[PDB]
Amino acid sequence: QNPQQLSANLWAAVRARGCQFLGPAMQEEALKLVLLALEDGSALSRKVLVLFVVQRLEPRFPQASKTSIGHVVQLLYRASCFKVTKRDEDSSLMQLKEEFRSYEALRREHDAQIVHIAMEAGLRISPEQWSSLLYGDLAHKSHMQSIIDKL
RNA sequence: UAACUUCUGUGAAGUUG
Repeated sequence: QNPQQLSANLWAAVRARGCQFLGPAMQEEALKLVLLALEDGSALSRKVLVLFVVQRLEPRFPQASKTSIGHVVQLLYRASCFKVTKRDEDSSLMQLKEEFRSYEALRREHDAQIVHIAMEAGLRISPEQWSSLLYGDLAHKSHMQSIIDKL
């Protein structure tokens, strides 16, 4: 496959899982807001986490909605980033696992989950293309290479 | 990379196009 087919097939696979990558700038800001809410160990319902993030992104990002931010939260959920507390007959509460309570750690797990989805879908994407896809530059090749090699 | 809505989702369904 050419780069364009790889990209389209990747986002199809991500979306098929109820997840979304919103673009490099917006995704970064969304993840920073998840941290802002959860880095201190607060236990939020999925609904309240999404509200926290959406409200802060809406001024800058017309893409921001409960739907689009929900997709980002789902990506982190699928990546096992949350300690989930079940409550009988009620909404579960979510905390960030202690190991993911910094941007570097959370972002790495996020990126690894998208690479994992690519692998699930049979897509072989170079570190160069990964850097472009997830960061909009070619400066994150070594980072993506590390993720690929640890997967 | 269809948008949105509901939902306790390693995910579902619905509305619109």
